[PDB]
Amino acid sequence: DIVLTQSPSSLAVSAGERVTMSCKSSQSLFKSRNQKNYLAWYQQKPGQSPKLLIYWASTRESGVPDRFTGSGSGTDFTLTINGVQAEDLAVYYCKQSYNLRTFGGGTKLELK
Amino acid sequence: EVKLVESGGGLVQPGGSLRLSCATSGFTFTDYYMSWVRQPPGKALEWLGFIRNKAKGYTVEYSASVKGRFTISRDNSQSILYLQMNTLRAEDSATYYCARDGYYVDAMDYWGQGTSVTVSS
Ligand SMILES: O=C(O)[C@@]1(O)C[C@@H](O)[C@@H](O)[C@@H]([C@H](O)CO)O1
Repeated sequence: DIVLTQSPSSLAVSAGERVTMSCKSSQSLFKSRNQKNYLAWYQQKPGQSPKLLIYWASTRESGVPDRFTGSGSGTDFTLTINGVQAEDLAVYYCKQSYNLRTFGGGTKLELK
Repeated sequence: EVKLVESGGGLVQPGGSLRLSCATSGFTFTDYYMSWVRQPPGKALEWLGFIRNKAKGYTVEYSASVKGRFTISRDNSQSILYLQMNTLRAEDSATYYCARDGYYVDAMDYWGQGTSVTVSS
């Protein structure tokens, strides 16, 4: 019953600044076979359908801007947004795909 | 161009049944998995389960939360995903997203616009 805790719950910030957010896992999400961390980050703008940002912990999906950087391995992961734009306002979920799938509670980003 | 279109949402009452549909296109349907993720209004996302692809045998998996009540099937020919729901409990209510899954990126790289389900007496 993998449990993904994201920190913080919410965080507001002014545009252009650098933010981080934590993803913490119950079990190690590391596969020793292909040596991949089975974790993905998902962006969801208000009232819109979620969007894959990153997979395998650090691999940025096609089209996603460079300012989105994912890191960490095992049980500890973080999502870093260097220079937050207005378009970034949205809830961010980390998800374990190590065994089936499980989403975290999400970290909501605000832009004031 | 990848397209995922869900449908079959609306008001229902608990214990009843509801059939959610999700049309696809712009990619080889049978090459990928297909998951169902839901999000209760004002809450987080929830993975209900997926249905594997051709190489795996189109077998299905479910989260403990919906295992037994819900059942997932696909129609390779028309490339349409389905979610057969049973006993629409009060906490079953939410927007239902079908997505494109697999063991390639091990993530849902394409999502639909979702279909809203509201349970009212
Ligand atoms: O359930 C699967 O068939 C699947 O292959 C999905 C993959 O994303 C991966 O999670 C895999 C497990 O890691 C076990 O190999 O299960």
